[PDB]
Amino acid sequence: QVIGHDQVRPFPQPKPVTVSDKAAVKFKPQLKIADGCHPYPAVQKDGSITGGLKWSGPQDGECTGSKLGSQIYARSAWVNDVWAIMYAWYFPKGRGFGHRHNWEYVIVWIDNPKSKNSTILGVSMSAAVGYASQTPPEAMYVDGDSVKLEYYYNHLLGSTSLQLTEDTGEFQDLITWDELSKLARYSLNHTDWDETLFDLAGLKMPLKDGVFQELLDKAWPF
Ligand SMILES: [Mg+2]
Repeated sequence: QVIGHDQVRPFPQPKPVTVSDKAAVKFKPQLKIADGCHPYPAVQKDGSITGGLKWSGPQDGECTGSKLGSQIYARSAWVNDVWAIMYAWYFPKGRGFGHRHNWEYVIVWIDNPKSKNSTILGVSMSAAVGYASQTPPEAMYVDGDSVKLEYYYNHLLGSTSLQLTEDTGEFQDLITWDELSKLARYSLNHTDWDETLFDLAGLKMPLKDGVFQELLDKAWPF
């Protein structure tokens, strides 16, 4: 069930059909890698999951990107009359000393996914302190409908985190929660990504059942 990180095959990004999928594609964020790994696929169609990378401090030529591509994930829901799109990225390891595996996320809060004029009302993310929310995001941080984020090491908090940025970032093929295979969805609901005995690394998969809704309520920026 566990396969090499550099061998996990991403899902292709389908042409979106459902209202939920169309909105998730429309508002796909972009990601600039300032520090650490590029994002990787965590799971493939048959449910096999990535083995990630052991933490081994500074290393040249590890996790710069899979030969098979990359991935970004999204799950969406109505929260207090606002449509929340939570995007998540997986990385094979993460600093802050560090750990195998990593997850980061950005929530794009929009008014109405069904509207041709759907609009970003807010953004929240896995920031170094709190969720670094903006309601709405400043224009300098948004490229069209795409929020610009940076994956970085915050050296004051000692955390691997996301922040908004003016700089252009990279896009990844999007697979939405509803369009995952049953097997892949099971693996993401059920895998423990934290190797510590007492779960101290904060490595819950942010889109999974019983984390997803709770995170949306915690991050609520309005
Ligand atoms: Mg982090």
